Amino acid sequence: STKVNQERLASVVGRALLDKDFAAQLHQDPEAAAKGIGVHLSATEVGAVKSIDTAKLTSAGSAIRDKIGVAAIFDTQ
Amino acid sequence: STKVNQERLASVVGRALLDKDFAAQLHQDPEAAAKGIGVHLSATEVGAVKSIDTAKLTSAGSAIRDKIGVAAIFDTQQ
Repeated sequence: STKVNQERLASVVGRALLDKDFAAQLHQDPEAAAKGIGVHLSATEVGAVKSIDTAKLTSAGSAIRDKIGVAAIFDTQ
Repeated sequence: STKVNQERLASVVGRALLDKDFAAQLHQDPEAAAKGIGVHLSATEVGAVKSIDTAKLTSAGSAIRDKIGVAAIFDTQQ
């Protein structure tokens, strides 16, 4: 689609919710951050991602970030 | 992976950030909400998803929800 590839956008903003360092990189430099994980944001998607307030995302994400991080380190197959 | 399939989890919580109604279905009934979009959450991922406060997620996502919603309706192919 031209403006919204909603599954690729979900991968990007979902990672931001799950990853404070990625969220911050994405807020500072969205097209480049998303390219680094293999996603192309349209100019529509870049402006939408910039409308995510980092403090508000941290407030929403801080609990799940902690819980998924502890699980990830020694995760098995 | 047993506990964390991080790309599938990102698809799920990313959709929640972008979709108030999905976020609410996921909070109420996480395993079934995720199955509905073809994701299997581990019990670890279910407890993790339950730790997303709906009001806090709405606060974080209200602006991007509005902006993506208006763009999506008449979106074209390239």
